[PDB]
Amino acid sequence: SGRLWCKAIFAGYKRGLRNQREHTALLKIEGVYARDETEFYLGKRCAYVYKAKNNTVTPGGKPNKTRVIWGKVTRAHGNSGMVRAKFRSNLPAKAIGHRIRVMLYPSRI
Amino acid sequence: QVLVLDGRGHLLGRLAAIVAKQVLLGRKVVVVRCEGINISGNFYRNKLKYLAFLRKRMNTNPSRGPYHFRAPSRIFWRTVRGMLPHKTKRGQAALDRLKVFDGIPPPYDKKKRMVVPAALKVVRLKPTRKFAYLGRLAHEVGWKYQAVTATLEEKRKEKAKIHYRKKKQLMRLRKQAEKNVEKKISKFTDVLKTHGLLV
Amino acid sequence: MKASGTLREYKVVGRCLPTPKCRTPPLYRMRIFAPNHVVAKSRFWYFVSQLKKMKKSSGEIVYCGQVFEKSPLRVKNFGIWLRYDSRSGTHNMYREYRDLTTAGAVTQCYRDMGARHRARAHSIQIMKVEEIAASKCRRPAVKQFHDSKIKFPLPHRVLRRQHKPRFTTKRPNTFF
Amino acid sequence: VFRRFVEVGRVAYVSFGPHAGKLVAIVDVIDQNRALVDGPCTRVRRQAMPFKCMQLTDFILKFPHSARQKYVRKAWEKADINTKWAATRWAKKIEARERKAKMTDFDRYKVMKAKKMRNRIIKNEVKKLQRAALLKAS
Amino acid sequence: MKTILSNQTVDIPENVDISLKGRTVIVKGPRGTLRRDFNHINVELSLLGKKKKRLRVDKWWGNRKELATVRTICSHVQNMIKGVTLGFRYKMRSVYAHFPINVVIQENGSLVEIRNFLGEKYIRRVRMRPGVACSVSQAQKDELVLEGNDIELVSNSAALIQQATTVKNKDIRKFLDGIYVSEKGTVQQA
RNA sequence: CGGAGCCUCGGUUGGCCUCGGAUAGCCGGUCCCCCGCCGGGGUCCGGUGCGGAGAGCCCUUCGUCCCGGGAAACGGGGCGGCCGGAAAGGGGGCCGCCCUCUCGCCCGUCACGCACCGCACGUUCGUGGGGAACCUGGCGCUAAACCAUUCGUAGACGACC
RNA sequence: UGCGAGUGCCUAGUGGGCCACUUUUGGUAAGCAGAACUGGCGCUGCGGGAUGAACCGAACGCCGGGUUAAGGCGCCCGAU
Ligand SMILES: [Mg+2]
Ligand SMILES: [Mg+2]
Ligand SMILES: [Mg+2]
Ligand SMILES: [Mg+2]
Ligand SMILES: [Mg+2]
Ligand SMILES: [Mg+2]
Ligand SMILES: [Mg+2]
Ligand SMILES: [Mg+2]
Ligand SMILES: [Mg+2]
Repeated sequence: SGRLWCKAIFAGYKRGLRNQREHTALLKIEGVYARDETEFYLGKRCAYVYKAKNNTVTPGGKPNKTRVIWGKVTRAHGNSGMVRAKFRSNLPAKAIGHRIRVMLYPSRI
Repeated sequence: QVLVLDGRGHLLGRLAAIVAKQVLLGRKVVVVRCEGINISGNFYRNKLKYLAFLRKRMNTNPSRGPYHFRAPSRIFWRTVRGMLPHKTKRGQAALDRLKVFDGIPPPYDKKKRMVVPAALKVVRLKPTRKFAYLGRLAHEVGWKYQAVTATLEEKRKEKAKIHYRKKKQLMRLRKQAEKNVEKKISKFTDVLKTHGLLV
Repeated sequence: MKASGTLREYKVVGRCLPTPKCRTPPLYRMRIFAPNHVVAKSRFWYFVSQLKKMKKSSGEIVYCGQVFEKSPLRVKNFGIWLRYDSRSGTHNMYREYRDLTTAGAVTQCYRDMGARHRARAHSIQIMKVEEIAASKCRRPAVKQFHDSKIKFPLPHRVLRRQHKPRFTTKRPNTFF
Repeated sequence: VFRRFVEVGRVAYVSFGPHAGKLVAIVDVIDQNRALVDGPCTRVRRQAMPFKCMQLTDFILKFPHSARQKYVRKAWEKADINTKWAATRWAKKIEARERKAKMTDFDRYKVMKAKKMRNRIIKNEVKKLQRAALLKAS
Repeated sequence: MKTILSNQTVDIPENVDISLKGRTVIVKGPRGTLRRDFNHINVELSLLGKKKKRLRVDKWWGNRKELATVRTICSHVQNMIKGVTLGFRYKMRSVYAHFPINVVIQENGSLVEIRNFLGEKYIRRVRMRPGVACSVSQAQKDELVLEGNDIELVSNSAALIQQATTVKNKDIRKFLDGIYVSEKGTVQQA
């Protein structure tokens, strides 16, 4: 009846100063701001949910406008709770600073 | 979802540093009352700096050259613009989702204004160091609305004081209320206390 | 030498190799403050080469061991005689410090000299360090702590941890 | 005006670091920003601590500036600091925060269901008081 | 080096009283009352002794340049007390060689008209800072007398008129005309 | 002002409705006291690593069905009037209304529901913005601008009077 | 200590060089002219020095994961 995922922001790609690696995304999960605090989310899978023009099939429902790219948190990134993620398709650059769902169910509690 | 910041007592660049990254990350930031932003260093230094910036001008056609905005809100906005990548469309979107005001307009005078201690003068400056006020600097470099903003701000202050006194009377009534009805609510105060919600 | 981290006190002993001229040369010991025993032995060879007619190849280290302080829980005043190379000429200097350990006092001296004269641990040449009785100290910055009923408040407590509640709604308090 | 001073014998709460959340007693002052400290009755060895990791409390127990852990301890138990600290409101809200962080799913459900009715009763009787103010104004 | 403590006290005479509102000092005595704010100097002000005998200013952990400011506060408070219990009187002499300097006082002692200075014809106005009264002396040939409660305002106004009567583009070593502060004292000479 | 749908653009997945400020000091009451149009000051009482705490507060939604306790009764919900706003104007409070419920909230009793057979974009803001039409109704409205012509306070041509 | 060596034919291009640490001649000096040793650029991309032939690191088949060099970690811009 309510939300079941954590909110994250797609901050950018894994990059040096002048080189971009599009196969690894950077997520900023809201609330966590520490390396020792970001351990809980390792291995959790994440979704990028967007809407397009024409209908697509929907598992367990009728076709609608929504589509998803599925990925997974790989490991932490820096001292400020930034995490790295790998999506099965590299994220489009129009998703910078947009909401990414981090699910709970790949759980190890 | 809208982050409303108060500008009084902050340091210009050190606050713009926070705001720029926050806006790049998609938040809608509204910085309010920018005439109270402070800058480290004494006033004569700061106005010489701004006058050198004023002298910066395109020799062939000044109307094409750098634009020297005089309002304090516009000075802060241009600082954030310099910290953002404004030549790209992502930076332009960030600029669009940032908004800055002088004084406190009616859209936001009825909202709780936050504060950023990381960019706060009392925290980041030794007490013996001198500083300056952005409102005074803007007025002395050309701003034409220091007095009107002052009168509107004081009006807002009496209205806010009326509201605050009403709030205080209401909450004193509430505390009188709870110490009136503690006997009937005693079965819940203990279950709050045992989990640390009270006291 | 690089004054990495907290220094340590090392007793280093050494002597020339036995030659047909003399069956056994005299032993020489020295107090050396260094991050570890490798640099301690390096500094021993440096100093003993400076003083006597000895070299790494013609001598040998006999015992290199850390020296622990005999009272690490009582505060002491240390007087330090040293020698450093400025941009123009070299100078002898006497300094006062106040802490628990001799190695701590020496590393504090290194930090102080770097901060105040821009001298560097390779230019600084420590020669003497002695624990000084409280009545023989000469510098006011350490003598003013020789008050049995010492008393002072903490006037202006600057806020730290200013990024954990990054966007707070309270103006921080500085008086406690 | 200041009320809390750093002299020999004052006890102080340790906010961050290894020995965080424990009381200590100032034994001596080394320099401008470091003190020789020892908490004998609270599992803290005698050592040096910066003043910026300590925050003073309004308790003073009296002993000489170079006394041993034996005498610091005897002062501690005869001044029974361990009970006065728990009686103070400072430690009460410390343990309140600790309990609130300790809550689980079920007991936070209980808290929600309890404060729901508590707030209902308070709000109703406040409305009653407001209309009482209106009627006596009339 | 940082000095642990630097303190200094000032005694308070009995007829006058002092009240402290933070770092603002309010002093009330027979001649009136006056207030000074010290929120720019960052010290500790205590008002100790029952029947309010001593004011103690002290600073903790200060270096040279602002442990030098401790005695400045004591001197200001002493000048303040002296003003409120005795008042300040600045006696100024008008000196000239050939042209008599004409001084006329108006607005009840708050404005000074200077005429015929060095034989000029431009009439020089000076307006006296509030709470300071200028009077023409008696039993003296060319003297102004300045009456006030605050040494700051009295001396500032005296300097105003002194540097208003100034000689330009000539040898001031020989053109020794103008009005200069001859003596600085009190109203009630106790 | 008063219905079903269609196409297109997307983002989002509970709200915080506000003192002013100081920082070598603050906050909250009280008024015994003093002034002013309830406000300011004085005394006193309490908090201050802030608990009248943004480390915070509010709302918290599986639904229905019987009966009991607690809480409510002055309450819930739905029509006429009074005020509340200008810096970029308040879907708020109050007074009556014809009506209806002992239902809403907390503990219990009672059973019931597509129990879709381990599996993903689920759960909103949202009658969202925009564009076309099908529409049943009511209240109303039947304008200008430009060209052509004329003018010369204007003018290369446009423009302008 | 390390390593498989010896040997014969035919042979293209080249025969304008330039730079840097230490040595060094002329010259007041030069992004000047002339030498010695070693390494580079020319013939060479890549990380850092904002920008750059020769500077610091490191030399290159097409890729996934991990870790580093020099240089860095307020925002632009990855990292206190
Ligand atoms: Mg002349
Ligand atoms: Mg949706
Ligand atoms: Mg050459
Ligand atoms: Mg070539
Ligand atoms: Mg080659
Ligand atoms: Mg190369
Ligand atoms: Mg450069
Ligand atoms: Mg790789
Ligand atoms: Mg950089």
